[PDB]
Amino acid sequence: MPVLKVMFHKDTNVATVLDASGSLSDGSVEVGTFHHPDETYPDSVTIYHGVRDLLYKRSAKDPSQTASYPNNIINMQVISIDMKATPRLILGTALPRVISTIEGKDVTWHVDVAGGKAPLTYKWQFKANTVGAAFADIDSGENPTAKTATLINHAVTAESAGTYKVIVTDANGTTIESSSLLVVGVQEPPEVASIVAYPSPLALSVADDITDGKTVKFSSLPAGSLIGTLSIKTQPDSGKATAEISGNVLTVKPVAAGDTTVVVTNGTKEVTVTVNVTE
Amino acid sequence: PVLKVMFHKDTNVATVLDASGSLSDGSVEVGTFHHPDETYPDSVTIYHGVRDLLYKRSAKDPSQTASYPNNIINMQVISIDMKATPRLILGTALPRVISTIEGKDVTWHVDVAGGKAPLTYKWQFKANTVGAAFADIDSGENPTAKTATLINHAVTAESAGTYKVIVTDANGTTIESSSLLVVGVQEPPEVASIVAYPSPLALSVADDITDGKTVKFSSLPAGSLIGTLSIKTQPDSGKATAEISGNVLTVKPVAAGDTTVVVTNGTKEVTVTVNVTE
Amino acid sequence: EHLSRELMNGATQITEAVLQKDLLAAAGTVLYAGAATSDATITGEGSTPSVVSYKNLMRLDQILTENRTPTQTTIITGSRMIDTKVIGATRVMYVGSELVPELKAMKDLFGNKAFIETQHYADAGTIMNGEVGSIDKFRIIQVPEMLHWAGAGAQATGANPGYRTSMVSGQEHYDVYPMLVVGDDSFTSIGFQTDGKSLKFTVMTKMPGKETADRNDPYGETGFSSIKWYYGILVKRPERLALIKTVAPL
Amino acid sequence: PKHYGKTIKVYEYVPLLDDRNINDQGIDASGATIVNGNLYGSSKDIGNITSKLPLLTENGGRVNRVGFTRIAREGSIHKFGFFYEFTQESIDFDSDDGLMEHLSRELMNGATQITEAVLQKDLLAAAGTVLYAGAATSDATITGEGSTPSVVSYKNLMRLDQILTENRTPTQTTIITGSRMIDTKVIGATRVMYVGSELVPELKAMKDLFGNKAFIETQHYADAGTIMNGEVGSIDKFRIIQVPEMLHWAGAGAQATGANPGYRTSMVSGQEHYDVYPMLVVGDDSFTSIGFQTDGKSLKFTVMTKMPGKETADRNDPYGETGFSSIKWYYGILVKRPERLALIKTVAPL
Amino acid sequence: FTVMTKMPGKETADRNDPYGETGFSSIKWYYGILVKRPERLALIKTVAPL
Amino acid sequence: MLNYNAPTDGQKSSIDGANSDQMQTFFWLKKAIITARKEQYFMPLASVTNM
Amino acid sequence: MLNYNAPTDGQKSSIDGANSDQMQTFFWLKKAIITARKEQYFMPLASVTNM
Repeated sequence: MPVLKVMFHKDTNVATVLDASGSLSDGSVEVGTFHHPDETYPDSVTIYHGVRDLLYKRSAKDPSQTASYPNNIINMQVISIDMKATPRLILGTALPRVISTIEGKDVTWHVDVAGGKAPLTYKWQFKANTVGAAFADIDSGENPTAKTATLINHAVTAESAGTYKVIVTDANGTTIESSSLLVVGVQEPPEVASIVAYPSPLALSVADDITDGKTVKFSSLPAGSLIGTLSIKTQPDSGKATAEISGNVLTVKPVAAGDTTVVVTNGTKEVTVTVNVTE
Repeated sequence: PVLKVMFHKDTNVATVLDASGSLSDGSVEVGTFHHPDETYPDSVTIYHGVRDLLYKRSAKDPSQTASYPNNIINMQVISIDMKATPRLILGTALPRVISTIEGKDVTWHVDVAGGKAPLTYKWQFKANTVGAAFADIDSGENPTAKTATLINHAVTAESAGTYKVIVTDANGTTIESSSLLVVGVQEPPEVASIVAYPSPLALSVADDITDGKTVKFSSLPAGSLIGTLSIKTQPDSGKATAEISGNVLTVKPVAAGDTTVVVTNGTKEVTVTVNVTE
Repeated sequence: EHLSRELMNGATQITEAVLQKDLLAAAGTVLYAGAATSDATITGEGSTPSVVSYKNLMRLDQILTENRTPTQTTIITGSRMIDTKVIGATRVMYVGSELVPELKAMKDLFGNKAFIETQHYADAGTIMNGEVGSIDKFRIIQVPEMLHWAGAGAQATGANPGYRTSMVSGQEHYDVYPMLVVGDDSFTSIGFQTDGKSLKFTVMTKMPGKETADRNDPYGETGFSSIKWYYGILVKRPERLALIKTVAPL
Repeated sequence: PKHYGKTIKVYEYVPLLDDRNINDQGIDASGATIVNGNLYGSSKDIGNITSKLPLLTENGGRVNRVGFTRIAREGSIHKFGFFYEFTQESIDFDSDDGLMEHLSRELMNGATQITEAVLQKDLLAAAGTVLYAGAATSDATITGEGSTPSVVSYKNLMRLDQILTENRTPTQTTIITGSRMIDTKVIGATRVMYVGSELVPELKAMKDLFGNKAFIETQHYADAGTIMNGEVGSIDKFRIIQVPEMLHWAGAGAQATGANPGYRTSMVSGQEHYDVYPMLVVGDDSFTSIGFQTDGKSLKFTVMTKMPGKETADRNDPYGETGFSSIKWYYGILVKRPERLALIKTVAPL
Repeated sequence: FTVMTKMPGKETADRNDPYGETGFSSIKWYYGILVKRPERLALIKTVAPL
Repeated sequence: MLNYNAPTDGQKSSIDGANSDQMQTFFWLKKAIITARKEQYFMPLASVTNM
Repeated sequence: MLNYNAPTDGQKSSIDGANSDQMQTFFWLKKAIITARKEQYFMPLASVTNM
């Protein structure tokens, strides 16, 4: 509810509605002030109802003085209203009240705001579903979309679940806000049905690969299953190759030409990597 | 709170204990559950929790887990022994809204059962202003803020807000209730008159020459704004002198005989008769 | 419907209160309880508190007899039921609910119970509407909306033995409560266009629609409802309006 | 009705001249916006009323605008029930072949008693007009010793009737104007009050404002007026009904010491405290009972019985030796006019 | 649509215009929609040639 | 278990998700509570002289 | 002026005090929206041999 001043020219019968910091030097007399988005009934009244209320308390022979009925300014058909104040801020596109997603999907919020004094700035916040959690500014440095009208939270995990709020401010400092609840649906990870090795077979050259070796990466099936801790169950033939595992990466180094195998396990599933060593 | 459950194979006795409790009678730990339930606080209870915990343990050996039909499911022979702290229950909740007017005393009272004694009470207040958070009502000026009953004398328009009481037991378990206080406010009536007391003012030259005597002013009706008082007409300077500060007139005798002081607030007047004796 | 009923109820209550205030202010025969001589001296503490007494009622009856205020009720000469009492009350007194316990605790000249309850004489005489009993000369009628002067008495302190007080200018003062006798021919109501009644309400209601569509509101979205009337009284015999000013217990 | 949750809500419309009527519609007689739109509200002060009169001039105008308000009351129902179990041998080998009839009769009697107790407890907790005997201001300050014990007096009954008259609680009885039988008395009672057996002796020893016996026994006016069931007598404005199962707050009062002149006490946490006893008035239209599927009754009992046999032969009892019988119901009340429920709290003699 | 019309004359004579020289005509209505199955509303957004 | 829970206290039923709630959490008793008009004792006492 | 305001958005009507609100802030359309059963294409192709 920014407060708006109202001034009244008695000869032109023109009411100029200005900002509180505003002024007019045309022979207009201040007739009062009123909150435009009314503070109790913001959508039940407009500027007209405010000018009609301020002019009823002023004299129709000298608007600078006050008066009572039937000697007050009360015919509004003869009165014009000249708006020179900042337009009211209006959320044209509000955020959905609830967005429902699944883990790993990108979400996008978007607000459209009309009115106000350009430029309109934007500030996205987030409250956790945790206990006694308070709205906190989303890092506009890390996520550069949190300083704009459209926030984008890529690959939302369960921790993303919670209330998002945008705060739009005008050049005068008037604000307006919108909020959305994010629900991030979660499913138990599938059990591992198999481990996949890539590349398999692994081709090595004694001439080229003796120093650094080559790597095999492991993944679980179905995709998104927890592969667990990998270990070598069966080492390669030490006369053909050596093998070491770190995380989900097997490094294999050649020793001499000929074929060998490495068996990798997570304790429940096994995968054999065939290793072909050339000269 | 989290309740630990112990089961005794030979006696079919399930013992419910605090998270830190323990037994040494051969009972084995079967699991733990939240009481009250976090999602359905008033739809299940300790019996349901114990049944759910027992459903997933072997009947042959409660230490091991098992599936139906080799699990403990016959509750008719299971005796539940309660040794954990009783659930904290709000016996008498506060009235969600209290309506009153300025100058009235307001009392809030809460009754709480269960928990580990002794209980402690802490009241909080949140103003109606934007962004105002709950703040503890200092128990110093208002001792009642430490007890189950809170008394606020002569509430005012600034007392309107939400009042909350937090009750904590010896184990740190908390339960709270809140109430909204609405204070009816009305325009103060216009001053219809000023009253002076004492009037008449009796002075003695012998006794009152140094300090004088005082007259206090009040407005009618009671609660009207008296405004700024001033002396409109001074007493006869040969009989008395008068000075006014706030709502108090000080009058000093000079010589025996009667005089008057007229005091005004700019709209109303009151005459104080002053009788000076030797 | 709720709003209209409430508006009419408020109007009638306001008229009753205004008439009562005028009658209280027009009293010519004013008696002060205790040693009080004015409103500011009405005090509930001290050695002679301003509490109505049996002798105060006797003297009020004496004053009403000296100026020849006509009596309103006839004495009750008794019935044949056991435990019934005869009543010599001939005048009607109006008091608020606050004073009734004080009147019930009153002692007569011999230290006995002066207040007689209606059941002791309901068989022999008609009980008036709102009557709570009688004292020697007055039949007491309790008025639900009896007014009083809040904080119009003396300043109260911690010595207050339990009488009502109001906050005035940040200080506590004793309330003053009326005990009113409305003598015959004492006053009359000035009926202007009231068709023989003391009052007449004029209710104007306009509902939203084409009735309220106007240059100021082409859509006619708003309506209103108003009530107005005229009222006045002429005090003919101010001495026939007798008043006792006293404190009341908590 | 079904499918509306467990709660009933109702509106209460406040009068214009009432302190609860808080609104922003107020415009005073000069046309200025004012903070209150209820005129002078519930004030009885002459000075305040005069300053807020709706005075009107010949010019009319937008002066003396008022507003209105309404309130919402609510009440809800709760679930109750209990049961017992038995075996086949407890029936077949028992000496008394009528044991089950006794057990079922006792179960139903207990259920009815429990419902009565719960209703009484709710009515006592919902009282809007609470009066404390002596100089007490709460339960914890109710004391039987000291210079002013919290014993109900003639003045407390007088004040309770006064309060019930100011708030316009309807009366329940009419006065008795006497008879021609010698030794009878006239009764001015107009309200009904409920007390326990423990308070009656204290009431029968009560003195009026002038030292005379305040309590009047029923035989002194039974000739001229109907005696209510459970009535023991009358004091001033109240006809006293003795309730056999009246409830009390045991040990809820102040700490009791050797100075106790003979009032009842209970041990609380190893310490002796005075008991608090109620005197209850149930005004008309003060409350109603919420009947969920009760066919117009305030309550309905559901009884579920299974006897030993194939009806209870099961994976848990392959032999069908056990049986059970249970009872359950719903109950709740909606307090419409809490001020019409009046209560006096006092100590009682031993 | 609700149409309100008041022609000049006695119908519009008032202390504001004692002569009743003006009239007016207004039209008003209420409107709204409830979206049951939003996914069945499909939209392509594109530029258009001059 | 599908529980009704306590919707009026913010405890949603099992059937209601983040974007749903009970349509009817209470039953409305449509007969309102009203106070009667205050009594008048002095108005009946007034005689009328026509103006 | 007594205004309806926007009760659904937290703006109480002029008639509702701190203790009251609107009993009916919306109308419930009791005919619910449901999704049809998914189609089957391989089950019809299956012949059956008794076990």
